[PDB]
Amino acid sequence: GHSKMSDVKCTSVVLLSVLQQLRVESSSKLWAQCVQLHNDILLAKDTTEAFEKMVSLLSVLLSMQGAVDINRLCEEMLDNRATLQ
Repeated sequence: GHSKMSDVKCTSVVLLSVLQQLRVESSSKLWAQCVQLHNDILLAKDTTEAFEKMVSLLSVLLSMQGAVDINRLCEEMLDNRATLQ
């Protein structure tokens, strides 16, 4: 679809918990939509264009599934970005 496998081998429980907390399907892009987007923060161009991606997942998930822990991943991967700049 979009280039290749954006590293969808369940990196960090900080995504995964918040998906399995509801009803996520491995089979449905939704699983991967979070798993890969984590990396794509630290692998973003810059700071601003990193968290710009994460602020576009929490709203997509919580609309479909109403998760709670969705800010945990953000305040991890944003801070692991900021340490690099």
